[PDB]
Amino acid sequence: HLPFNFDVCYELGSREFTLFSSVGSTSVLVFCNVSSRRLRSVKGGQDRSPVVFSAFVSMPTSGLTIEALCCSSLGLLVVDGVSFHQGPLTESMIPQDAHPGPEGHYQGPLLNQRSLAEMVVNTRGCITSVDPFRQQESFFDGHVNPWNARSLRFGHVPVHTAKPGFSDALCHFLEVFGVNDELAFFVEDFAHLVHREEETAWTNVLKTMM
Amino acid sequence: MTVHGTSLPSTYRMHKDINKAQRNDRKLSGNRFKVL
Amino acid sequence: SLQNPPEEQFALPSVLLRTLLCMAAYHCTLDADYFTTCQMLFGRMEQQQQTTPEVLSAWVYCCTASGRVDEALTYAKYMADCSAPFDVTVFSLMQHPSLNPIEVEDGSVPHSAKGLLLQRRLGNRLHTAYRSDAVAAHGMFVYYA
Amino acid sequence: KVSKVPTRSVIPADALRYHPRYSVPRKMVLSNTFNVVGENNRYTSLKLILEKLSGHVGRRQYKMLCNLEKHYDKLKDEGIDWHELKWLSREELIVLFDKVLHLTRTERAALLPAIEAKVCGVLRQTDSRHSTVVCMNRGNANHGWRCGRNGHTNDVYFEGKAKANTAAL
Amino acid sequence: IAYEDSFEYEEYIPAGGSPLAHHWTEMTPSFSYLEDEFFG
Amino acid sequence: VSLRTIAESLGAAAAAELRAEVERDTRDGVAAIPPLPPLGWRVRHPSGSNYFVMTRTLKNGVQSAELNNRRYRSVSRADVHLTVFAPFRVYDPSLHDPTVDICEWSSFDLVVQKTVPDNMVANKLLQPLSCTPQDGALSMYVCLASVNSEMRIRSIQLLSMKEAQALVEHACFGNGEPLFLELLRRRGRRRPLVERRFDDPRLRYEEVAQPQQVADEAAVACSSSCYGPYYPAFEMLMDSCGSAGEYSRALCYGGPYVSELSRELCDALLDYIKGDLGVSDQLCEYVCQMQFFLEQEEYMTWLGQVQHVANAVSRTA
Amino acid sequence: ARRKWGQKTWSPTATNGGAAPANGVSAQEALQIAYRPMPPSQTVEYEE
Amino acid sequence: QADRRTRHHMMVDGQINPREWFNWHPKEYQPWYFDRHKFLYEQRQYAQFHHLLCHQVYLKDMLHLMRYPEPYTHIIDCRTSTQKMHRWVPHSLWLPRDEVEYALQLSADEFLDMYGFRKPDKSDDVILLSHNGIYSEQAGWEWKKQFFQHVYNYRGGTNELFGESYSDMNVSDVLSPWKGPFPQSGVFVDKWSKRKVLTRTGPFDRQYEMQDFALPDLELE
Amino acid sequence: VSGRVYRRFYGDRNRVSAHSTMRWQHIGGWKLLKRIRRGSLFPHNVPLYA
Amino acid sequence: DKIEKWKAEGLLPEDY
Amino acid sequence: LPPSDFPENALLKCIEKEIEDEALRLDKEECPPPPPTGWEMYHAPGTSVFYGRRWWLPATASAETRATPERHTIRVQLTKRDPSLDPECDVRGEHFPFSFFVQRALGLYDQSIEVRADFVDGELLVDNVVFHGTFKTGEEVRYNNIFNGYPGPNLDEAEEEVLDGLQAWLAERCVDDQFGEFVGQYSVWVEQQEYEMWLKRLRDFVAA
Ligand SMILES: [Zn+2]
Repeated sequence: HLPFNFDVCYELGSREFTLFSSVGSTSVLVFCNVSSRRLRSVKGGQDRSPVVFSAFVSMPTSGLTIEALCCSSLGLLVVDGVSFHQGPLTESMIPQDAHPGPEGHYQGPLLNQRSLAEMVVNTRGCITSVDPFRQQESFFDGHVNPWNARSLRFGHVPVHTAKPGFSDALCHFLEVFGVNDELAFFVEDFAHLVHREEETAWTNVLKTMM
Repeated sequence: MTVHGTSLPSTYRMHKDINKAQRNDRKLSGNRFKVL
Repeated sequence: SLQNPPEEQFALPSVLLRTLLCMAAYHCTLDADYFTTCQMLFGRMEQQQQTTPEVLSAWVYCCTASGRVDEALTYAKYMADCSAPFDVTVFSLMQHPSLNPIEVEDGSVPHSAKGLLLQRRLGNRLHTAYRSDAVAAHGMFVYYA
Repeated sequence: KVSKVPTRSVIPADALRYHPRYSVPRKMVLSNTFNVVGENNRYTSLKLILEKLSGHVGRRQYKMLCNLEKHYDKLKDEGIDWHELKWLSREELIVLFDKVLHLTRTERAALLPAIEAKVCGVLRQTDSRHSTVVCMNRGNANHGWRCGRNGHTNDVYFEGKAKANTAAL
Repeated sequence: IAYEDSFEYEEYIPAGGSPLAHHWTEMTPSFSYLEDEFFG
Repeated sequence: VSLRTIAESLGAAAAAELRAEVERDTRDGVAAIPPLPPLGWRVRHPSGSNYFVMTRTLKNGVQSAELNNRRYRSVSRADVHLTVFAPFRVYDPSLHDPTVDICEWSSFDLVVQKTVPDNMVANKLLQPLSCTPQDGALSMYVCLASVNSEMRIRSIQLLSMKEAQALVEHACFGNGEPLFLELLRRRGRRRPLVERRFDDPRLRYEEVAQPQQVADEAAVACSSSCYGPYYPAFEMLMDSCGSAGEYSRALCYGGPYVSELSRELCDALLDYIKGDLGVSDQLCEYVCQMQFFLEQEEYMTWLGQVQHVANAVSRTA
Repeated sequence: ARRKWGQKTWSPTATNGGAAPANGVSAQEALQIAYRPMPPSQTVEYEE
Repeated sequence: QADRRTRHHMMVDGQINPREWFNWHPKEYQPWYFDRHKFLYEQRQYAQFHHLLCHQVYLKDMLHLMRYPEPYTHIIDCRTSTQKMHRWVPHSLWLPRDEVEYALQLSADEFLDMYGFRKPDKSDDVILLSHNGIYSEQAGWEWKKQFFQHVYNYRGGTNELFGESYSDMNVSDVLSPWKGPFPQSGVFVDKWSKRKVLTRTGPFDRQYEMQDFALPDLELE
Repeated sequence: VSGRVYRRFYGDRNRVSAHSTMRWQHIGGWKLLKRIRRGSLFPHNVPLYA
Repeated sequence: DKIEKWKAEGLLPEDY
Repeated sequence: LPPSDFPENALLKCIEKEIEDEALRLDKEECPPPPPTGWEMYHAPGTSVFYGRRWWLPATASAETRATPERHTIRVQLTKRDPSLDPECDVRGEHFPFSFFVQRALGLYDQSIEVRADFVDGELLVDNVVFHGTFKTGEEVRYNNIFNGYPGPNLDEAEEEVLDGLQAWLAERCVDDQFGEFVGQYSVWVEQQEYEMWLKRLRDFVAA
């Protein structure tokens, strides 16, 4: 299964794959960083990090570029944050090859209360220790160090959690550009494919070394 | 209902609702290692 | 003993904060060295209560009665840039360098209420065509006179 | 002689839980209505999980903005249970969320942490006769998404009671 | 020096572990850099 | 056809959310007044940003502070330059771990630098001063935190041009750090963002470009200093906004554990920052207020950008 | 000096009533307790 | 909008530490009846001013004084903002609410020079009007602070006679969610009671009760 | 040890069984331990409470 | 007045 | 220090008090702890990362004609902790993380095998084996990312065939629990020498 017009860009050795599209003058770009620790199952039932990615939809008619922090759960799609950037899709904005995008900008309000909904089911978040310097041993890693993760708002919880009637129209506004749950069902399945191909390559490299 | 204004089935239901947060919220998972 | 939500419990009325600073500003007329404690008082009222045009106009009168001529007008210019109207109650009390405002609201002075009403009405007049820094600077000229 | 206090190097975090007598709390058995799993008893685990997803969360009591309790009555007249909701696939949930439930994008975003974990709808024992505690452990497909621990085995709707007996319901 | 001849055993301060932050010896405010100007 | 009614539904909702947002903070026509900073502090907030910086210059040393000047009436040294970086990073750690009794944890950084003027006469060359940009450019990076409206120190770092020269040349045996050299290889400048001036009211109309003057006062002094080519490595070392500056300050010592220090040292360091340096709990309570107010200000600009995007889609579709 | 969590330095006793002599304290011993080493930049001293 | 989280440091107790320091103790407060539906000055927090409440003149009495006025029943409009008034209630005189505390201290001549009509005697009937009846109620307490024997109030004056939908726009001052209140910033009390006063049992949108003392009920078990 | 033996059935997971009260009083040793004095055997296979 | 400011700040750009 | 021109008599007299008691104490060692054989310890005086380096030659069979020398490198970052969460958050457990580079015969992250291990409670716990550069599989797999490079799965969840071959590869390289105690011992001496310089550098800054 695959969406209508989306090319996949994945090289072996890096835990990253990027999806690109272009309809008219607008271009929508989806980047994902597959976790090395552990990823959740597609069945869901039975450290178990969710598959969270980004969506950069650029529109030159508006003059802004929309960054959409998306989390794929059970093949479906939720969106945690929407921020706006100046100009079209420059190369520095995408977090490929461990250089981040624009930093020191407003991340955006909470569109949904998903992270607080994981607290009642006792699912462990990405923040395992409250000490920020304890998790700064593995710096420049979004999964192990949430205090410098762009996708996790650098550990900050915003003031405003947006209105349900308002945030429903924002989800429908992005789903016409190809950020629907059909895209997240492929990203959920391709992340399990990258996670196995990275592990069997790292193992067979380790076999010839010793 | 005359003196106190409530009934004992209605007393037990409101007693369980005035403290719902401090009764049970988490599972308290994890492991604690000795530091000394 | 009765605890409201803390956004409604710890919020004093603005007439009380106006009267508390106007008691302190009347004490600044008798002794100008009281301003250092009023600066520590306003440093806590700004962070605990709400920054209203009533509490800012009383603080201009607190800075005026201490003899601070620069920062009193500069606080009034900040209210004009924030589109905040100057309080006509403290404008009548700025042009009256007597009448400690606890016994003004009590009614201990039966006379001079026509004078109290005249300064409130010209303060209503001066705000219609000018800003808040022009109303406050008129009150500081009469107070020092 | 000065005897040492018996401690452990590795102790789980739930052992620090407080009891007013520093002892094990009482395990009171459930009511007689939970003896046979019927249509009145099927959706009481679905009732409580939708209550916790709409109430205040945490030590600061953050109110959940979306109310998921309005979708409880339209869930039970269909006959779909919380245990039946875990058996629904991804294709069957999109049919349920758009057509039947009419779940919005923010209400589906708050219910999905309860579905992605496969939380078992088993009424745990408490010190009271009226229990509002569900086992929040993640379920496994070998034991029917019942998490397989503390006797929650493949048909157990309530702790301390009998099985489902799905031939009747 | 042994434990039984120590200052901590003269009071009821324990030998090792967390310091008693609400004890009166820990609540004594210390200024050791100024005692050469006072008691000299 | 269906893309027009979706983009017009979002543009009508974003116009209604911004109308209902300004209606909440409006008090009888008057908009929400921002919280007042302490005396001498000039807050600069870039529009569309996650941070705001405030500056403070104590002439003739620390004896010109607020606490050292108040006395009872009716009965030279080098100047100190302060800079408080305050990002929007504030979170509650009692949700992830309920054993911690913390309602609010907000982090903000403080950079204090010193500069020798030509007016001091007493202590000219008795000892060569290492705080000067000519000699080492020593600066103290005190990372602070506001833990339930209470200022707690996280780390006290002492960084000079030597630590930027060591990390770029001989941090390893014969080379620098392979990651610190790589982060200096990718340093693209940010586009100029229009800053907003929420300064102290007494210094709001005195002089406007004074923190801009004092920023280039040390910048021309350190690039033309005894340490010449190591200033691009030092500016990224002193870069308080981003992950490359936090990793570069992590390569340095970072100071000792403050709770492992002596209690006489902890009270004297708190007496220096709050009492002598002027960075007090009045400022520490103000930073969390200014982090809250400018989050509200950036939410309205976020609501204006939802309306600006959604109206631009429907007029073309 | 710097302290460590869980490790304390044992120190000898002066053998004068402990830290606080419950039997009593003389004048010249309490004279040093009177003029306690406070920082004099923020300390006001007064006698009548 | 959009559910701004609050900066107050109220917190529910944990699941590990015991309940201690019971000279202060929060509990939930629920009164007998609802009072949000009523008039503003007959609610629970204004119960001490019940005898200070003015007598109610109704609509049909106001239409009777419109047709057949009396020479000493002074209808007085207590609306403050001149921009929100559009029509004239008959036989009315304008006395704004912000100036009542200074108007009643005037003499008989100075009231004429400052308002253009004669000051009413202390024995005649005074009837006050407003938009919803809030500015007329606050003026009625100032009219009863001075020794005026007959002070009356028409609740919902302008909005019922002229059929308008306006308000007196009382702000009812509530702290903004950046303004952190008193007991977090301060060393006014010791650290144990400071932690226990800031403790609340449940959500912080409802009302609570603070106990000044408590004894353990040894007779249950 | 000091254990208690009940007459009616109380299983480890649920109370549902195929025995009566007259059966289980002979299975779980309630009839046994009532009629024997000290110095005799008691089975380990029967459940002991408290 | 805020949308007028945001076009001067550049947060609401024109057509690219 | 007269109080008229120097108002910080509470701090400047306190810090010079603590310079001498950290010097007059006899528990400290002025000599560094002796490393194991072959290792040479470099440390920049300003930074908090000290490097170890040695040359090493493996055991190769007689079918192989030449044995290539290796390059072993140790990178230890000093542990940071937040005292602002104290006394509410618990005391963080002491451990000594370090990096172990292996290069066959010029940098640190090119054609290098990187092994991340933790020394905690007197034993070594290997966490990840990170690769940098193009390596041979079985094709060529390139790991050109140095920050977000793929570190491999954690070895609790890894296969047991790759576990027992790694421990034989580490015990042959002589990195074990006795080497990890020196990393714990040298980190104490490095943090003590950096603390004494931190007290001296702070005295120049405050008194200026
Ligand atoms: Zn279970």
